[PDB]
Amino acid sequence: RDNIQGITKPAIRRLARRGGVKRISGLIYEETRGVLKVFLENVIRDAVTYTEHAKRKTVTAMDVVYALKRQGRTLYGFGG
Amino acid sequence: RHRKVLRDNIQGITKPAIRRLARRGGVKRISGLIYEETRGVLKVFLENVIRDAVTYTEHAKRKTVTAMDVVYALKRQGRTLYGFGG
Amino acid sequence: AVSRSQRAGLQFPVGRIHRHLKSRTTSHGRVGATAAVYSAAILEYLTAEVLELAGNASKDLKVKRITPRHLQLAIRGDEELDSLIKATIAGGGVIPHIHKSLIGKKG
Amino acid sequence: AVSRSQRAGLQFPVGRIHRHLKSRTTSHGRVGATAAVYSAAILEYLTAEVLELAGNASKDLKVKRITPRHLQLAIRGDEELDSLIKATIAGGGVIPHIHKSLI
Amino acid sequence: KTRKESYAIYVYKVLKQVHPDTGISSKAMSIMNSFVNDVFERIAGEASRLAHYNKRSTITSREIQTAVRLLLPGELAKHAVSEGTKAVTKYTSAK
Amino acid sequence: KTRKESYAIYVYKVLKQVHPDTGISSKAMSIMNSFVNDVFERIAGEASRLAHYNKRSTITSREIQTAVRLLLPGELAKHAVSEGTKAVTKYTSAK
Amino acid sequence: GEVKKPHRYRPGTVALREIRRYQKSTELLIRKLPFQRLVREIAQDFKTDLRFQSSAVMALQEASEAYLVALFEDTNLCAIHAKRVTIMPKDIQLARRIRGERA
Amino acid sequence: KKPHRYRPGTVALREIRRYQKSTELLIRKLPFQRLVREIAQDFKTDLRFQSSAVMALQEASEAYLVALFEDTNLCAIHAKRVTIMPKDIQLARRIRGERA
DNA sequence: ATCAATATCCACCTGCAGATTCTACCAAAAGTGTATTTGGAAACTGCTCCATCAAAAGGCATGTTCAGCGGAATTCCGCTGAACATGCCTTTTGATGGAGCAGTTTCCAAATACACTTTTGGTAGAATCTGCAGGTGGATATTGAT
DNA sequence: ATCAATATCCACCTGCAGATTCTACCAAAAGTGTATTTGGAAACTGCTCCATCAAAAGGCATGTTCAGCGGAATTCCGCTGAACATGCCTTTTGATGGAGCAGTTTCCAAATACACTTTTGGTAGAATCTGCAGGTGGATATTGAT
Ligand SMILES: [Mn+2]
Ligand SMILES: [Mn+2]
Ligand SMILES: [Mn+2]
Ligand SMILES: [Mn+2]
Ligand SMILES: [Mn+2]
Ligand SMILES: [Mn+2]
Ligand SMILES: [Mn+2]
Ligand SMILES: [Mn+2]
Ligand SMILES: [Mn+2]
Ligand SMILES: [Mn+2]
Ligand SMILES: [Mn+2]
Ligand SMILES: [Mn+2]
Ligand SMILES: [Mn+2]
Ligand SMILES: [Mn+2]
Ligand SMILES: [Mn+2]
Repeated sequence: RDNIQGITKPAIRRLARRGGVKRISGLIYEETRGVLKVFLENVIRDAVTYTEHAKRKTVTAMDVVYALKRQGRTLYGFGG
Repeated sequence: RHRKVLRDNIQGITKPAIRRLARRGGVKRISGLIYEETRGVLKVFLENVIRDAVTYTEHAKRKTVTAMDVVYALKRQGRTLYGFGG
Repeated sequence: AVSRSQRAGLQFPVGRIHRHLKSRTTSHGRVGATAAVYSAAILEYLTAEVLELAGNASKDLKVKRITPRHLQLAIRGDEELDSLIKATIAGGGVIPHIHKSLIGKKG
Repeated sequence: AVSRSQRAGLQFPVGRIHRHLKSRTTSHGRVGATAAVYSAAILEYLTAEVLELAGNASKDLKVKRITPRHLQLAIRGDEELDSLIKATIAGGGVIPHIHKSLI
Repeated sequence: KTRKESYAIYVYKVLKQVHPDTGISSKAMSIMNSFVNDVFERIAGEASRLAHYNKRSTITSREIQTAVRLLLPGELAKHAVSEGTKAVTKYTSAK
Repeated sequence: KTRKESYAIYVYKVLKQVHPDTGISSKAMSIMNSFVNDVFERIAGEASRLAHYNKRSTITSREIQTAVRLLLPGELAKHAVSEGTKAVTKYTSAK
Repeated sequence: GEVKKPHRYRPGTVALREIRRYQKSTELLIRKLPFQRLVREIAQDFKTDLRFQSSAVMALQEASEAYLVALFEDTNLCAIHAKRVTIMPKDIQLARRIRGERA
Repeated sequence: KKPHRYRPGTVALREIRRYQKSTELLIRKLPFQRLVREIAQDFKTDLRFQSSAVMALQEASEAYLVALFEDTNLCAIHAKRVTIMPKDIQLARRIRGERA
């Protein structure tokens, strides 16, 4: 069992429902996973770059928050 | 010491000009309602940009809107322009 | 003593805001005497505006504490704040909404 | 007397770049000796990358001077430059393209 | 243990004048603090860009003011400016 | 005063090295001038915050490098970092 | 017939001819004076007595045509997604809702 | 025996209501934590994570995917369907400028 | 339209996680008084370029006519997702060493600052050079009737 | 498939606008050389909280079944493209007065740099407090079969 498959149909189905979606094609599950992988790669890459620069080995909430902000995806509620 | 009142200049963005813009954007067939919609969308876009440009002009206590004013206004709204400043 | 903030009739920290402005400066730049006052009044005002709407959102739910969900309700529900606050509010969810064409059985 | 640019083996102006960093400083801000050097190298390198490609395009069009149209074919044409340069390039038009379902 | 400044107590005071009998959860306060930090940053940033465009070195209340007109949507700006002029006035006239 | 700084003489030098028999129209040079200013403002900006987040007041070549890794796409970053490194090392080899 | 049926391109043929043409050129497609009046008229309704450097107006025109052209590419994707080749107001609206704009 | 079945689409509408009412996370936690750590491992080894960091990443991702499903639905509805398909997610990302 | 199976709703209830009221200590704020410093306003004014008016002519907008074919309405059928209930494997939760993240103090390599001398990019201006816009013409497509 | 009608592509060709090549100059830039200052790498460390591990919780993978969705097919009205006639208004070229922008210089209200004193927001450990998430029950609504 590959990690990305830990993001299961049921979880993907719940996200879509909160998104007001009514009926889901079967191919949607793999596509959503690719999309999440790309989103997470873009953000983690920036978080880890802030970590290394600070010479730490622990990615912190702030590193994630500054990474999200850099990408135009500002998040409130975790510092900064 | 004179005048001239500006009115309805949005009709100066004519149907042929809109069709040219759509052709460059790769559009092949255009419904009859696209033209008044495009005018409305251009008016809003220019209002937002001219509004910011004029705010920089006034802030600087000038009466002349400069290419730089437009360039900073385009930048604030995320629409960077190269060729005058940026 | 009085204090800049009290002197200006504000709850937000004028002294602190001032200090902070001296650090968002152009190498060797200065900060006007009143700039901090103005800034502090602007932050105080917006904070009041959001608490006021978040506060109504919680009273209309017969509850005493403003939550992230209340803040999400107040912000996405007001055209001007929605426009100004693009950040994701952790724990806020979305405004309920189902497209007319999905709601159905039709006839 | 060797210029800091010459000392670094660069065409882009180190002294000026150092000056500009000191003034975007931030109060008690300091600018290290080598920050301007590294900056002039990134700037000169990006500039080199864009001209290399624009120049190839002005050449496949049997022409000598690079125009905004050549800068635009070069930038939209390269995945990374396209991603890095979101600015509108005045006078560059677009990359020709027609959707298969329209033909 | 080094001090982390926050706007929490000032947010709480403003809360009290607005809904004297309402509270605010921890997670909600964290959000408000992020909101206040974010808005101050966008404002000081525009104001110093304004200063620089005009070959000036001082961030005065006039830059803060144009920055508010550039950052806030119509009504919000109308009142905010109004709240700003009002604090400066009350502060200018004092001892 | 009146004299305005430009990057045009430097862009010309670089153009001569990559395309010895190629010229550049003034419109095109204007775009290159904006492009360079834009990239520099973006790098200095990221380097400042970067320094700020780490409670540092000095912007070193180390901040510029991280700024560059955050701003450029994969491959452009590698080549730029290696050219940045090369120029620092050479520069310090004279002092 | 006598001089028989005067030649006539089928609907769509000249339109494709047009996309090829405008896609390869870079000139401004909106007439200049009328666009300058539109600018003066909107500016005036915000603050009277304003003057304009002629390049300020040229900057707004380049920005505007670059904004419209990119909006027609997105609108064209919404029409084709709907199996049409004709763009409609609903295609433009869909593109702007997804882009996060409004009006 | 007991023959009771809801019509296709009725439970689905009930789910939309329930999930738009609530605010909790919807992806199970450990699986998401594992995914994050694996993606990070390709950028740097032996990394540890503050707990609040993994949580911020999960809050950002879910807000992103939920908002992407809203635009995706708009694209399906634009094409007169009620079922979202990969081409709708694609059209939506293409217009957003994310391309992929 | 009549049941029956279930979902939904609301009044009420209580335990504990999250909030709060309390005391105290202190590095750092924040305010006052006094002295030096300087940015930028006010004023004079040189000098660019913006509004404007003039005239001439053809590129291009407007308005019409006509019919091709695209959009949208309807019909219909195969198949793909929704619903569901059986079956156990993975997540969640609460408890515990030790890894790093922070706080602290040391002390020099590095960065500021100021004085002298030198090198240079910007710019003003008469000036001789040249790439290419855009017009011309004929060779090769491309298109649409039949 | 030939074939008449246009469109397009392409390489040659040429007057000039936009470019590249000096001449003379000058404030500001940029580097050399001492003097003074200090930010933060470097080492040590205490204790938060991150990884891990056992047990208790509960959501997911699975296979069947068929309702109803998507899309293929078919029809057809009416709207949009193509072509054409007519002529207007944008473009082009030039000169003109002068509004307003921008350079230079003087001088003070406003801003900074200490020194000194006093209040305060943040943090620690604790005691008692409480809003409300989550669970009940019973009334009523909803949904789907007949
Ligand atoms: Mn809807
Ligand atoms: Mn295509
Ligand atoms: Mn008007
Ligand atoms: Mn001065
Ligand atoms: Mn006419
Ligand atoms: Mn059709
Ligand atoms: Mn250790
Ligand atoms: Mn020179
Ligand atoms: Mn040509
Ligand atoms: Mn120190
Ligand atoms: Mn159907
Ligand atoms: Mn005047
Ligand atoms: Mn206190
Ligand atoms: Mn409840
Ligand atoms: Mn019950």
